[PDB]
Amino acid sequence: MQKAVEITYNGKTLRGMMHLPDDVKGKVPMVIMFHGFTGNKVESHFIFVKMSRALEKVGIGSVRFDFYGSGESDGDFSEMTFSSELEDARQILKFVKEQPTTDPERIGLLGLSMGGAIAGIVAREYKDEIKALVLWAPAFNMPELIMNESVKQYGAIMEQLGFVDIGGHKLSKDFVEDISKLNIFELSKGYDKKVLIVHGTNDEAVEYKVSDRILKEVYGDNATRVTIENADHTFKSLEWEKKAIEESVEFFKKELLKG
Amino acid sequence: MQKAVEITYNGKTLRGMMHLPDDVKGKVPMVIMFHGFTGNKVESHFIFVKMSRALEKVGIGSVRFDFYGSGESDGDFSEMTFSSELEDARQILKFVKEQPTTDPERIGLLGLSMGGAIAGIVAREYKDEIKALVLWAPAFNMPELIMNESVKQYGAIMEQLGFVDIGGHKLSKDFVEDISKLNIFELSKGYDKKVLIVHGTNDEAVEYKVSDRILKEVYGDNATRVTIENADHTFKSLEWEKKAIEESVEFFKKELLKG
Ligand SMILES: CCCCCCCC/C=C/CCCCCCCC(=O)OC[C@H](O)CO
Ligand SMILES: [Cl-]
Repeated sequence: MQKAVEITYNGKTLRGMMHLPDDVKGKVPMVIMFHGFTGNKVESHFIFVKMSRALEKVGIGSVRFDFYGSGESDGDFSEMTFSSELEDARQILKFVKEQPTTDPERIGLLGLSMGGAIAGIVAREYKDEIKALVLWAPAFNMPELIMNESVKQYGAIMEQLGFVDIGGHKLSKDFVEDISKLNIFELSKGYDKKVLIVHGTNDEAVEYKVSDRILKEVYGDNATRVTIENADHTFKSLEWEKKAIEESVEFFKKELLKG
Repeated sequence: MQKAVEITYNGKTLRGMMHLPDDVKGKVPMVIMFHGFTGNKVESHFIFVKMSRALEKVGIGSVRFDFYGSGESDGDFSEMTFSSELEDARQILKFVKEQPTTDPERIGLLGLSMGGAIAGIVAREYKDEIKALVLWAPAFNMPELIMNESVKQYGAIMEQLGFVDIGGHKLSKDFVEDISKLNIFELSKGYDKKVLIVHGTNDEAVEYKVSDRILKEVYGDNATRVTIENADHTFKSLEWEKKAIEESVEFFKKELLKG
């Protein structure tokens, strides 16, 4: 079953979707999904919706919200910063924990690109109550990625405008200042539960090498990678998408359902 | 006021968003918005969401649903045809008509790309009860767009797969067969109320010349085109989407609010 849900906090309203298994009523495992930069809760070629329905089938529920300033949620994109999305995330996890259908023992996190960076930080911040973590092409190098564009053109354009057009989105000065001061690798360092990284070798938004760094610097043996040969950033093909979803569902099955 | 809404018919659930102007009294004008091919109700850089909020501020309400097979709604893309989206649209119109807050005499349609083809056909079908029509990069040439693509490669792939992968979506043989049978130009002919066409000269998905054909063939002097120079398909810049939205709202303001 699928229903729209809301969260209202600090005069901000977040809008999202909630899934629960049909044939398994009771208290269930839940996966929270965080979308990427300029993405939304449906995500690229509806891959998050597909993921929710795949989890539903094996008895795991999920929620996925639009961050403030994105998609269906309140706010202008120019009001959003990484930190503001981090705050959204905490409010989202709280929402999940308070559902009478939520098994508070078996809660997992999933994030794509910048949403993957959110997930890593949230997972660690709550390491004692997040049972598993899946990272899709995690943009742990986001601050660096953004800082480079700043020196290339953003800095110059922002100096003059206070923002930059990144394609029908007003990216504000406050975003670049906020994220320049953050290090995602470090804020994710220290999560001990199971971790799945899924990444396409041919990713051109978040280079595949970023996942090497994460395995090395951030997690130990608890982290495993699923490499998808030739795949682009959001796994933009039926078989790339199928692989990413099945591996992630299998992983969440083993980690959230058993014992 | 923004709230999630739901339609069900023939075992299909459509999920959408509804906007109403805050505490204006009694029934209000409504704009129904149809998203494009592989798009969803949020649409490119949230332009539909932005269009909805801009309409709300001038006292015009709106609804935006995901077509069956897309976004948050039920179904896989493989089940969708142009005709099934037409049927969705008829159910969405009915839904809007039967809301207590709807002024039945002031309903307008807006459609992007293939959603524009939908709106054009629906506008004609209900020409006596659709007050105004707005078309964004209307893909009235969708049949030949696909048929070109079909004869090139689809046949062999279709036979053994039943679909082709258009990038994380199953485009079915049924879609191709169904669309070949339609003439959106002829099906849209005869809508005699006001029409606004907004189209970018650098549209790489629906070539600007299609709008020429539509003005020449489909409508009379009741149709007007706003040309956005250099813009791509979904007006992917701050200035372009602003112009598309504002011209569209002004048009709807003029057509829906007084006469
Ligand atoms: C390789 C992927 C990027 C990796 C690095 C981080 C990028 C973060 C944001 C990038 C948006 C880049 C494209 C921005 C395009 C803006 C176009 C625009 O402003 O208007 C449209 C057109 O240029 C007429 O004006
Ligand atoms: Cl929604």
